[PDB]
Amino acid sequence: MASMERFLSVYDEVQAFLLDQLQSKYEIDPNRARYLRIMMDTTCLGGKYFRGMTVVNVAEGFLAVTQHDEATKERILHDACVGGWMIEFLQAHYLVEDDIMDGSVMRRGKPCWYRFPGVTTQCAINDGIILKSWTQIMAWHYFADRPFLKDLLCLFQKVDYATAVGQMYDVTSMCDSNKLDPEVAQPMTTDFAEFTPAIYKRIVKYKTTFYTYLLPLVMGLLVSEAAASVEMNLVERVAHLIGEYFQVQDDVMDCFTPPEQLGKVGTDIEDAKCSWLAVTFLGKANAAQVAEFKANYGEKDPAKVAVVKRLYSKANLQADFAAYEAEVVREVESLIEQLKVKSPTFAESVAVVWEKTHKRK
Amino acid sequence: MASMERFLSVYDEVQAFLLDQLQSKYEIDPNRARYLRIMMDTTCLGGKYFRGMTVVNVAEGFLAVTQHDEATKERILHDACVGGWMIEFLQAHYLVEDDIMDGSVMRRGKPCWYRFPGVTTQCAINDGIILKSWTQIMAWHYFADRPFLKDLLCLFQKVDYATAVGQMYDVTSMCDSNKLDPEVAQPMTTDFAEFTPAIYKRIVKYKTTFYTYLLPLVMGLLVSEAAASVEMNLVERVAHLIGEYFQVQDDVMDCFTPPEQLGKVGTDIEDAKCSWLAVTFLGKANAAQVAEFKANYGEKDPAKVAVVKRLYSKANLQADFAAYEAEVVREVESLIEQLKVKSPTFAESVAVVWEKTHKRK
Ligand SMILES: NC(=S)Nc1ccccc1OC(F)(F)F
Ligand SMILES: NC(=S)Nc1ccccc1OC(F)(F)F
Ligand SMILES: NC(=S)Nc1ccccc1OC(F)(F)F
Ligand SMILES: NC(=S)Nc1ccccc1OC(F)(F)F
Ligand SMILES: NC(=S)Nc1ccccc1OC(F)(F)F
Ligand SMILES: NC(=S)Nc1ccccc1OC(F)(F)F
Ligand SMILES: NC(=S)Nc1ccccc1OC(F)(F)F
Ligand SMILES: NC(=S)Nc1ccccc1OC(F)(F)F
Ligand SMILES: [Zn+2]
Ligand SMILES: [Zn+2]
Ligand SMILES: [Zn+2]
Ligand SMILES: [Zn+2]
Repeated sequence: MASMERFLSVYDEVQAFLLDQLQSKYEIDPNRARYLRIMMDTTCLGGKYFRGMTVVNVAEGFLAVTQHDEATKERILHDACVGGWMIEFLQAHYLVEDDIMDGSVMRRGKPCWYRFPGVTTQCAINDGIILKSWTQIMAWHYFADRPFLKDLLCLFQKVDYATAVGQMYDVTSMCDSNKLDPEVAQPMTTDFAEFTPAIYKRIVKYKTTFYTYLLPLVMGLLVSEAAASVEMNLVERVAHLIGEYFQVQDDVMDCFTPPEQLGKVGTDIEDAKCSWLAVTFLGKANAAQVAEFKANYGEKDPAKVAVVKRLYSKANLQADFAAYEAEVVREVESLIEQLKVKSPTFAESVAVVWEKTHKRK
Repeated sequence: MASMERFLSVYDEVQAFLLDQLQSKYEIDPNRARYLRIMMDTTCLGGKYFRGMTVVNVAEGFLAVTQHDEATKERILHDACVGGWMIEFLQAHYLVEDDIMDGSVMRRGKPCWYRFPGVTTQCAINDGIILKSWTQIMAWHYFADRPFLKDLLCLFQKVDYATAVGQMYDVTSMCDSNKLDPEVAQPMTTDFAEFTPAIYKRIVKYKTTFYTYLLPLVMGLLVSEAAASVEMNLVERVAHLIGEYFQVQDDVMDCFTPPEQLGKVGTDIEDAKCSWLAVTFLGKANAAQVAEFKANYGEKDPAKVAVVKRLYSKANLQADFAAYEAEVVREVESLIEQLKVKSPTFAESVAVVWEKTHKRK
């Protein structure tokens, strides 16, 4: 059976399970079940399932080299699909809550869930809560007797917490750290002293890399009982390296990808985000370019936004980007080779994870 | 050592642990640590610690009848305090997110966290995420080697999910179920056909009883290794019975307790909540009183709010309340006696849980 159709079919199974349980144990009525079903589909479906399918792909790799009965192959593939959905639903939690926190308008070319007329923020906050709760319900039901339960839940819990800490890092990235104070309304930085490569790296590491790269790779190892085929420090290194690059691509697309292709009107500049473009620009600008950036960044005015985009284009950030890509392509290749000492298989899955990232469009 | 000072001291220990871990593993800087520390204190402290101290009290009860070395008594008490804080922090998650969802202004006589000038909704949503993440971090660190880990995490996970489903039940309680639809803005009910005792009971069961009563009692059993001293069906029955009464008291206080004592301006009537007062009033009203209730409920206008309060006072809901209290006092007494078959100890803890609830003021 092709991997994606297995994955998709497990979505239907897991949804049915979730909703039936709500009826049989949580007293739900049919109308609220339908609401939840619609919420699930709208928030979990329609992406490319990069994350959840990496779990399947890692598991498929091990299956090709490991002796098992047919029933055990099917069990492993089903557990990888369930695991993959846990990650998709965790992403869906974060996208719903982030869209509300950021006042986002669209995502993937449709309104953000909270903007739907019969949702509202009041419901959407809780719907996003539910989405993460469902990841646990899936795990306890499908993995109850599994040896990897404990490790998987502990891993998931750390990845979730890493992500939440990343979200803080991101939303506070245009404030001066020394002025953070619940009691005082926060001003935008005026010096941009914290727009550095190291501070950027921290935001991105936590905000995305753990759930987008570390968790899919490690969950595939866990459902395969293969965590001893890897050096885990290497897996975390490669995950953070690739996930950084992922984010750099997202930052460049926010500023330069047409909204129709983006699924989104990009507002990083108006929002004063600590983006790769801003940090790279500040790393090479002269005094007068810096001052022009400071007078124009983090403002809603479209003319000031256009001034910042013009400054980036004049600064030929394309060449800094090509140079960053080359260094990544090189470091990722190094790490793949180190991964081959213990598992050619696993290294190949990481290679596929890299090709897909590098060519994403 | 007195129970409350142990409990409070464990708060300091757990905070220190959390923040130190953020520094040592999650790359946090001192300013954001201070923000998190302030958030923790502001959102977790200053209530009466009813929930978390019930865990301690249940454990103390068992300690008085069970042979242990001194070190084991201390371990059990420390685990009960850690468990109790898990519940307090889970409550803190829900109060932060509920205050944002409901547009609340005050809680406990201070501004809701999201209203603090240097918080904002953007941060507060994520801060509430973090508060629930911390409950898991505590559990995995403090309970890693404990026999009750699995059971405790699974219990906590179900209680959290029950609560989230309760939140939905609550925020959708003034809508007609058949019209729920993400695509369509939701109108207030005009028939009030779903303001029944059974529908009320469902809201309250899920929204509060699981985390406020079931989880403290059962967590005290788990940290004590005493879950075989009880019939669990009885514990869940008593928990839901007492938790209902709790909520009825909260509903009456929202309408009739002075804001200075309430910590809050009560808005259940303007919000068209399915409150005990509304359901009880509708259960005894004549046709013309019903029509007057319908023309006045769920409106911001203070004169219409005053019309609804006048209607409740004319209807002598005090007498329906006294009659409800008597039936509860009777049912709770029945269940306490059933609990004594297996554990006088545990029954006494439930008695204390009841006295405290009944006399809360
Ligand atoms: N025994 C059950 S099935 N109790 C229960 C019932 C309905 C929903 C959730 C539940 O969780 C809890 F047991 F942890 F309390
Ligand atoms: N405690 C955990 S979860 N450590 C961990 C971290 C990062 C990757 C893998 C890890 O262990 C696993 F193999 F059990 F998942
Ligand atoms: N206009 C610029 S400075 N664009 C740019 C910057 C960094 C990476 C790629 C870029 O080219 C792209 F926008 F066409 F993709
Ligand atoms: N929607 C996208 S671009 N998702 C994605 C994320 C990270 C790597 C690759 C990705 O594309 C892929 F799914 F097509 F592979
Ligand atoms: N080995 C570790 S300590 N990894 C890690 C690092 C910093 C924060 C969270 C972490 O969680 C994860 F291991 F699951 F990936
Ligand atoms: N699966 C769970 S958690 N069942 C459960 C439900 C309600 C109360 C107690 C329960 O068992 C416990 F004793 F392990 F916690
Ligand atoms: N005015 C009313 S009908 N009050 C009321 C209703 C139900 C329970 C108690 C009540 O007395 C209290 F408000 F003073 F507490
Ligand atoms: N703040 C209050 S009234 N908490 C509470 C909740 C449920 C039962 C009793 C309570 O009072 C107590 F803490 F004082 F006991
Ligand atoms: Zn965001
Ligand atoms: Zn972006
Ligand atoms: Zn609410
Ligand atoms: Zn209330």
